[PDB]
Amino acid sequence: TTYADFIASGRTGRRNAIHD
Amino acid sequence: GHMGNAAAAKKGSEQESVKEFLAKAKEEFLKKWESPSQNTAQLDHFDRIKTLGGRVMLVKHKETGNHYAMKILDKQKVVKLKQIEHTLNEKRILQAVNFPFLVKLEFSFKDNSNLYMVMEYVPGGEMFSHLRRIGRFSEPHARFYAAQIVLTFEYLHSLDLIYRDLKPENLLIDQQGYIQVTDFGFAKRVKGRTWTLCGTPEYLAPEIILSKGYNKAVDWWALGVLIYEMAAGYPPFFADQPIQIYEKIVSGKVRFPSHFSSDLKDLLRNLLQVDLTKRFGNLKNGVNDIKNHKWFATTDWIAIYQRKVEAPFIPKFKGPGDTSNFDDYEEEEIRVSINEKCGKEFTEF
Repeated sequence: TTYADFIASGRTGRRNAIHD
Repeated sequence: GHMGNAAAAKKGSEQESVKEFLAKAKEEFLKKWESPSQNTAQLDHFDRIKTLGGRVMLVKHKETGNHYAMKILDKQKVVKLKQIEHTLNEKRILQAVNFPFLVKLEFSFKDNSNLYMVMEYVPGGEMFSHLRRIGRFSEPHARFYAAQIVLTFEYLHSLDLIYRDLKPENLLIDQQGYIQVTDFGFAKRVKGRTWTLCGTPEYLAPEIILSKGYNKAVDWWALGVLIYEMAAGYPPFFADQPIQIYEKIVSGKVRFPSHFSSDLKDLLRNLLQVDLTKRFGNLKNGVNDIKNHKWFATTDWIAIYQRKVEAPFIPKFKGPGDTSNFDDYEEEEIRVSINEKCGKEFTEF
């Protein structure tokens, strides 16, 4: 499922910004 | 038509009152923008207490007992990361804006090593924590928060400010259950287009990723991402690594949980719209395409602004300087050098 894929993505915690 | 005489006149009047409000708000903003406040306190006025999330820590004002969230910036690191302009700009914005869903700058000052911004302490913690705990918000719950973001962006955009870092991590829940937007590190006053690749991967609009320039409509895309994540529990575009997230964003193929209402799906398809000639918030009717959308039909925009709507969730208030709504972070001592650092670069702070 999409939720399972979300868990597997490793991006369930706080997300950092970028600046390039 | 969709509206009888009474409803049409009421809506027309409401939209004209918005214009009147924003004209006054811009006049007030520009006075403070052009003559910013400076040096309204000093470090020995405060007790250090705990780190809440640059680094932000809880402090207590020694004379009033009031608690605040103090953002501490190391001048040397700021230079090393080419962040001088961002940190000056963030403070300049915070001291000039005024809106009920923006956390307020209460004091600012500097010393030989660091810059300090002392803001309102918002003890209910981040939306992020509450969302991950509950899984997903009901649509009425999500709508209550979304309406505050819509009004906040209507305000900011009228000032030619683009926010550029919407996400649950940057939204704090106050003691009345209302949103407080924090962190203006990537905000920029731009009247036309800008080009910087900045923000958080999941929330970037296609045109930020692509080399083309972009405008305030990237914030309305980000709102679509936020509403989707609030209602689903996960964002519409994710992957293991940012590069793959960008590929999905630029394709723009969005799929929805089966529990999303039809009204919600229609709104999100119009916010998460790759084509700028079609994206809500970017058309002739401006923000009204969003505010008048069926998903917001039950929203009393004035009552939200006046904070008269009952919130769906009130954080547990365990005391004046209680931190039980925040994560724990490693604690650093906050060092101040005997020698002034980078003085010329930070004169305006």
